[PDB]
Amino acid sequence: EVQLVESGGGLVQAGGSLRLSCAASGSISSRDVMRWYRQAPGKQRELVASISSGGGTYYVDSVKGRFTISRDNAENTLYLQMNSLKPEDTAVYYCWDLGHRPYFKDYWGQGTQVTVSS
Amino acid sequence: MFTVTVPKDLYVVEYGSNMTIECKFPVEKQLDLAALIVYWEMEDKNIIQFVHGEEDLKVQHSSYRQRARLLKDQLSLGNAALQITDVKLQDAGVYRCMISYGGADYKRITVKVNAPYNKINQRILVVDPVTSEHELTCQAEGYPKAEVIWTSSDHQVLSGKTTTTNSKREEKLFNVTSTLRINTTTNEIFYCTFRRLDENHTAELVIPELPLAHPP
Ligand SMILES: [Mg+2]
Repeated sequence: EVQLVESGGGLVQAGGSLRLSCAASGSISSRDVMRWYRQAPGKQRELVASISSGGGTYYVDSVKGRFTISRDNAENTLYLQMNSLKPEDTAVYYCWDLGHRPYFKDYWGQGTQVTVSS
Repeated sequence: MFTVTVPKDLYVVEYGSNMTIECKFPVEKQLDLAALIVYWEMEDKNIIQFVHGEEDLKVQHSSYRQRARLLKDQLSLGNAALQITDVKLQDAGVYRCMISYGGADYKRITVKVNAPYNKINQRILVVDPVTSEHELTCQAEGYPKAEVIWTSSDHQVLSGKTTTTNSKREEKLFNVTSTLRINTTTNEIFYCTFRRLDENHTAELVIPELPLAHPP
């Protein structure tokens, strides 16, 4: 079993920037794939960014060139660098992890609110 | 729940065949290829690691190199079918497919490998042209162990000497040899039957003319 604790959310104005952090404690691994999802209010949860064990990345079209997902395996930390924030970036951001070590399972954070003022 | 289905959890596969083993997962509309993750493992070996619509070959165990493929056309119809070419006894074991697509589940599949003595090499040597004594030899490889029954053309049982060794050409496979020493004439027929212990494969041996190119 694994815990994900997201942090860094808050109030930023459009064109601004911030780093989200997710601290992963428990049965983690550099072989686990990790992700950032977000849910705008009464919209559907969407995939933002994805990082494989091999450090290979996918980004949803609306954040390509603005957001960067990276991992620090030593510190069990996942990062999202968000540049050139837009009001539609406003959402709860959730950290996500696909565990394989004990069993095959995915884990969710509780999320961190990002608010982009115009 | 998002649940991975397996239409069968047990495959009996013939040595040297190709097998396709299936994991079924729900797919409603066009699939987010990006979101989809498929792993296939046998025990501690990684076979297929499909992430961000591509395979990571760098992580695949060497014993599955060039012989394992995920059928990507099937992925659209909710099908994670693993095909393995040229199946050997080392491919026997428990397979796990693991899928993440709006949730995450795995299923176990047992593969058994059947290795019959269906291929028989034969050799007929004259021992002494005078007595007309010949040495008939059949050999085949398979698993498990086999006895060899020698029969005359009238299907009477004759006594041969069998030798069982571990195959050198492969692994876990037995190499079985039986020779019959008998006084016989040109065009007489003998049969050797490989009968696995714990199916019956028969070869026909026809006595040829005495060779005229022979030393004293
Ligand atoms: Mg989905």
